[PDB]
Amino acid sequence: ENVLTQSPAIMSASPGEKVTMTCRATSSVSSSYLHWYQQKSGASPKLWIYGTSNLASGVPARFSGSGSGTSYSLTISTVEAEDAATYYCQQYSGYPLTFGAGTKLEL
Amino acid sequence: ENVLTQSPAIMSASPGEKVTMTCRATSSVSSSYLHWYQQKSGASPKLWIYGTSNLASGVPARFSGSGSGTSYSLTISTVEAEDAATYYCQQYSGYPLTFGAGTKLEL
Amino acid sequence: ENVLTQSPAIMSASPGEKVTMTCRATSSVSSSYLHWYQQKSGASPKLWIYGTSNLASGVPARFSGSGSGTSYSLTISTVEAEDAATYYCQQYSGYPLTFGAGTKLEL
Amino acid sequence: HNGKLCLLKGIAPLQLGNCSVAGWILGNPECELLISRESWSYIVEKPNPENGTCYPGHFADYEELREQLSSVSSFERFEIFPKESSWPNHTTTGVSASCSHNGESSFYKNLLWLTGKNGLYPNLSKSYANNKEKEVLVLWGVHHPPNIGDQRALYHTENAYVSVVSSHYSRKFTPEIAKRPKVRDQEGRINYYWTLLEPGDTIIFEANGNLIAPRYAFALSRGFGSGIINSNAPMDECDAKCQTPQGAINSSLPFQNVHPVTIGECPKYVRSAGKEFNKLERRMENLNKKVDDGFIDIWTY
Amino acid sequence: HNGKLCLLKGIAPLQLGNCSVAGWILGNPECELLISRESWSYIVEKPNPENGTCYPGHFADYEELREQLSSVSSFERFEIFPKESSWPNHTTTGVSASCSHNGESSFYKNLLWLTGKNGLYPNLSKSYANNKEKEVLVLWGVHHPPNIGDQRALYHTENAYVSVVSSHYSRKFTPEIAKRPKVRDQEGRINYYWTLLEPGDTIIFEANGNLIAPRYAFALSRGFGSGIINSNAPMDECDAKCQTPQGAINSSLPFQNVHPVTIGECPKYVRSAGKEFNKLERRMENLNKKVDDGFIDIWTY
Amino acid sequence: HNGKLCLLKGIAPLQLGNCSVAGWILGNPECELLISRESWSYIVEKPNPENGTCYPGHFADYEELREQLSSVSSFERFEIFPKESSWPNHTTTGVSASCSHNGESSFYKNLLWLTGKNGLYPNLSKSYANNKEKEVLVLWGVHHPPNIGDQRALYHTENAYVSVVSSHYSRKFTPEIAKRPKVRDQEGRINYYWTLLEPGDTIIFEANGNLIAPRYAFALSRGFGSGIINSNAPMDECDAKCQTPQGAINSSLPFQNVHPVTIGECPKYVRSAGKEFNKLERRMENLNKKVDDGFIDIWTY
Amino acid sequence: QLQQSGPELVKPGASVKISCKASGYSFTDYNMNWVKQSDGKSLEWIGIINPNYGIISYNQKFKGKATLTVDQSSSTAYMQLNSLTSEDSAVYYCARWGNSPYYYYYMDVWGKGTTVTVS
Amino acid sequence: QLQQSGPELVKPGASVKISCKASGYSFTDYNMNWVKQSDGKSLEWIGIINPNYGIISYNQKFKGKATLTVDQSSSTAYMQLNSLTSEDSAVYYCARWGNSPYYYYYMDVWGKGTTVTVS
Amino acid sequence: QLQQSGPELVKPGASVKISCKASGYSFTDYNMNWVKQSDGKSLEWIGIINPNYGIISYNQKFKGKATLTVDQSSSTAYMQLNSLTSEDSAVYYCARWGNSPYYYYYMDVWGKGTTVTVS
Repeated sequence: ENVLTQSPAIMSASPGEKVTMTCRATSSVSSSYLHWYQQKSGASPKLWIYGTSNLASGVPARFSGSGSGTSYSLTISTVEAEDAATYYCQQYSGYPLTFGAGTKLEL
Repeated sequence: ENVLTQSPAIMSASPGEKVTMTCRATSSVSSSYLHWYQQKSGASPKLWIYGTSNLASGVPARFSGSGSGTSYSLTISTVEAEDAATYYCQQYSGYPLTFGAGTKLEL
Repeated sequence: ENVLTQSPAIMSASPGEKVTMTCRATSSVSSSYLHWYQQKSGASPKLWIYGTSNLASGVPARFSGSGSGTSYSLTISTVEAEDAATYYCQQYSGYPLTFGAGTKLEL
Repeated sequence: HNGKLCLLKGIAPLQLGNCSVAGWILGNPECELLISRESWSYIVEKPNPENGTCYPGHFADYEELREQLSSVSSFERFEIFPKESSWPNHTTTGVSASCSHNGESSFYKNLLWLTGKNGLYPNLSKSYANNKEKEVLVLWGVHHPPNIGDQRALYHTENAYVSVVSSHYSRKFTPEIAKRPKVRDQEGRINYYWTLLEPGDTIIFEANGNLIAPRYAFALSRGFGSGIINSNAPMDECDAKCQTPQGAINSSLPFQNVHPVTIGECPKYVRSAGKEFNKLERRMENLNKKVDDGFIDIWTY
Repeated sequence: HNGKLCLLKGIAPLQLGNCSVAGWILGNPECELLISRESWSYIVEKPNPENGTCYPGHFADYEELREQLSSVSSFERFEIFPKESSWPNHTTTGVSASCSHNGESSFYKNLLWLTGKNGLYPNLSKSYANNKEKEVLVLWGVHHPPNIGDQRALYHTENAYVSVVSSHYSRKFTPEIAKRPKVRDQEGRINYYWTLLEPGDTIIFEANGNLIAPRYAFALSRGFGSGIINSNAPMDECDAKCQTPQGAINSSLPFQNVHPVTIGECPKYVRSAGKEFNKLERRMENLNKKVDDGFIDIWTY
Repeated sequence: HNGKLCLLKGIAPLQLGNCSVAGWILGNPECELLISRESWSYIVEKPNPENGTCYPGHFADYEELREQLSSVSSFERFEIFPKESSWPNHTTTGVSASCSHNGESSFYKNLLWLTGKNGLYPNLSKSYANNKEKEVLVLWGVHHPPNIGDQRALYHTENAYVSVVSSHYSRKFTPEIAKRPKVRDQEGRINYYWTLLEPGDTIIFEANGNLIAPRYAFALSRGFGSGIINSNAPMDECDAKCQTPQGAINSSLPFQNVHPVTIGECPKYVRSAGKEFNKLERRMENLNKKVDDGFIDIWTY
Repeated sequence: QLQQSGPELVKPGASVKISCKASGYSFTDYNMNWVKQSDGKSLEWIGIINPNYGIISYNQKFKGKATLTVDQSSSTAYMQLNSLTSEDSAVYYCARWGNSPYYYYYMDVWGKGTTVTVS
Repeated sequence: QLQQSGPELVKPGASVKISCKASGYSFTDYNMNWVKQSDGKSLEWIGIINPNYGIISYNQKFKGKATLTVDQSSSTAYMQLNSLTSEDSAVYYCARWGNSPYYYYYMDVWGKGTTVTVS
Repeated sequence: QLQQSGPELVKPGASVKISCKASGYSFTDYNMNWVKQSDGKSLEWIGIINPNYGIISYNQKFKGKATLTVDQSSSTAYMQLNSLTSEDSAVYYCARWGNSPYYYYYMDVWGKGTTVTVS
């Protein structure tokens, strides 16, 4: 049943800038089972948040997260041009583990 | 032994307005055992907070709560004239489960 | 291995004033095992925080704490001249339980 | 055979009738305190006595308690904890409809359904030291109420526990809030527990809740020449050195054909003209049966 | 002696061959449903049959199940829970390579490796009431997967539990995520559990996960004149009132010298020309052995 | 009878004297390593030896260990885990005053009171695989310290656990911080645990804390013709095929009247001129006693 | 929901009984409160009856002056006032302790209240 | 890390198999995902194979159109496309559910993706 | 509270013993720390004695140079300095690890400290 929408579709930004992007679930999701993946230019994505707030290895502290139930948030204190990419939100609400179509950074 | 006092005795307010009202306990109360009931014009009250922060069914998200030990708080982000009423605080500290005499909204 | 540094070395302040002092650990420390001791003029110190936030008996609420991992904080909402002293931070990271050389109040 | 529940040596049996060993010890309300019978030659049990535990539940190690009481020949039913003055901060007068006795409600006579006083159930730590120089049979219970509401109205705690400790016996209980089907008009159960307690040993009770605490306890003379006979028959006074469930035996022969479970200076069983176990002890029963059966053949050469 | 696995009264044994009592009851895939043999005079077991539990794990109270089935002489292998229509919100078609049968994978025929459907494993509460007026042998299992990944891909919960309740049997399981060494190509185990269930009694299953739920269950006639013989020998049809593992006996003498474990109207064991226990029951075995040995002397005067 | 603790076949007994089987195996400090006596005809125990477990606590399944060692006739006391080089990140030199030996303190010789090194107690996972082709008796312990202070000064964790695993034995322990009454000058206890470990089987130890880890362990030849005699008597060298606790027997008759617990090519018990159990096994004892008693009658026709 | 007896008028000293009965849930499962409320005044906890086990408990203000009981079959609770006086002229509610883990002693549903009056 | 088969070109209807093999970890321990990604489009969960127990599960969008399997010895996973059509011209990844307490259903490492193309 | 030995003056190399004894609590239950403090300088953890089990542990800075022990009956702890030198001229405290769940390794009470001095 579940499906997620995340915003903004594309962000315009500047280096040295703060952002938060949002993933909203059509049905409830536990904060223990939502996750965010880095993805650049058609390469293999990368896991950069793995607990709605917990940060993976290889990703700076800047990256942060929060939320509950049907709304969740990824947050950056500082974006940099070569660090920015598309970000994909993911969850478990039963199967499928459908992702949210990635938001994109034009930075 | 326990007895509670809550404030204000009466609130004057306007629709579209934020408020927080306070219940103070003469003796300690666990945050898991304090509760708040809606009550209008001598009708049967209604349970609108049931965990110091947890919200019952049939009551909007606006209603919120917080606190610990000897001090607890009910909070509204927006009051509306037909939604407002007297609010009664309640606890367990052993028996009796004496309530706090209800605060009243003149709105 | 572990050793801690805390700051400031000395604080100049006024009565009725707020402060926070910091203890940083060269290696990780659980928030459940860091502690802060009052110490005046070469007398026997006293335990005034015992859980990174928890307050001991005989010390007012003003005294507060926070932190995690490698950084921790003691905080006062109001200093008073006869209440102020040197403050020593302490931890367990295995042994030794080496303290941080006390910060000092010139107040 | 004499056909009656005679007396072995003039010392009289104990008649539980509609009581059972399970209820006897727990002090079933529909049952005398049986203070009149703190000594006997044998216990008498009906095949399936109706009024045993007035409250439903599982009587832990029941089949072992029956056996250790089989040898026993006397008690001393002391108030190991007086109902008054032992529990000033607990309500001791709990009762249940299931345990009715000439009235709407009561409770067992050898236990106390401790519940909160002033809405408070303080973590108790009562303890007792066996200064009576003889083994003490302690009984208690843990209540598995059928819902959280009853749990928190009686004991006022959700994650409740019980703990029982003595020199060589420690057990901890977390009772489950299980809505079991109604039995004797009640859903939640009372799992009953027993321990012996050696001379000079001390037993420590602790509980955040759900303790069906002990009121009385048996400082009991372990004795010999006893056992739980089971049979239906008259209780008229009569004399013979040996009792069997359907009757006593006078020594015409040292041979018996009557029901195995036997007490006294009794002849030997044959077929030529009392222990029990639960289901997870079939091995043990086929042992006992086999143990019995072979001897029973050997006895008839 | 006749040297063959004869028939006691024309009623035929049960031949598990490369099956074992552990797998028989669990319905080992490399084994007939044995519906053909829902009645017998005796079970036949090879000394160490290779294909018992196709999946590794510890069969709780195995040595007791063997004994309670020793007396049994018939089943009624009913689908206590139909594979379809009993578990609409669970995947029932779980299989493992360890349990291969003429193919890459299968699973036991008397259990269902319940796993999530649509990635959901809803807290189940299935229950069954023994309206068959005879005792019901229920079997289930709890899966101890070798890692959290397998746990959460099958059952989708980490702190999983199982719970089984009936009038006088309650047990709760929290299975451990233990990376045991490979056996039959598999690491995690399946601890298997069994309970009898009295007439009119009802059994309640509950689980957040890790339940290897029951499909079938034996409403079994407890009977007598049965037992688990163990021996390797031909199964040819032949007649005598008594069987022993190496052969039947015709009554030339009431004396037997053949292997102890005996079934039928059998002579007595001597040496002059079936129970088991685990390691923490050596006392019990030396009991049985002693029990046996003494009789075996007594029989040869 | 000869009145002395003779030798059965020239092979000498084991004399624990003021030691006990509980301490012997644990290696009681006030007791030789008894490496001198890794083979015997029988163990000798005094009625109530004072210096058994130098540290107070409950020796789990003690009454079963005694029985499995009754059959044993030899060990191989190997250092299943060398004190050095097995625990580089643990302090192995823990000692207690209760276990004094010619000095203020020591500890058992077959266990290691592991405590933290550098104030760290790392989650250990030591394991050992029985490549010795004979069963291995492993012993360990879990410490129930009398307060949180001692717990966290030794093991540095509060919610501590232990876990022991092998092919067909898994147990997990959470020890309780109980301020028990002083015994042998110490409050907290050391619950002692034992398991046999089959050839080729492997045992896995795991612990966040409170592990009284194994140093040595007995790869033991299960043997026969052994047992734990209990008696007080001289140990002078003398010869006869049969020993009884008060003396050996030369074959004048195959009849014995001496204390039941007997070892060797011994005559039969009569009255006409060694197993044990705990309190929750009275049924089992009355079995054994009954088992004995009947034979004892049968033997005197 | 909960349904209740009707308004009542009495003289002092005349003992009187209020009732309230459940519907829409298993009566035996959830605990019964009783709560006075004088007109526009504070409203206060009389005491509970645990329907299943008959374990009453009272507020010592009301102990004796009130007595609580229940009938399973009727799915009903009853509250008796003894030795009435003028200040008992008020609205008496009965209520229910809803069941939930980790939170409890709330009153999630209420009867419509009975005006028992002294004059 | 994960390594994958190479790019492929095919006509419609011609079934085709992708592979990916592990290194640097115990293959059998961690669960295998498969995930489509059309060019610059959404990327979506095909389904998992649990290497240890062969417990497959699919997204009902792909059920049947895809089939998943594994080989322990090769430390390899395989994904079969049946009845291909044009919109299957995309990058297929395989991935791994890393193991952690209290958090799970994340995909901590990815193969480099295979462009399977229909023309 | 804790009570302590008196100030002391000594030459180098002369080993010396400090003591501190408890009152107002069960001595055996709570663990004993020892802690140096030079005049106005840092103050540092010598090591602990666990009164009940005699499980000492030291800071490797002081290992050997200090030795700790206790007497149950006297409710007393003792600290021995071996091979003294000038920089040991300081205030030595003994302290106690108060017992609490989930928090520990704090020192909730202190002796008044002994000035042991080298000259």
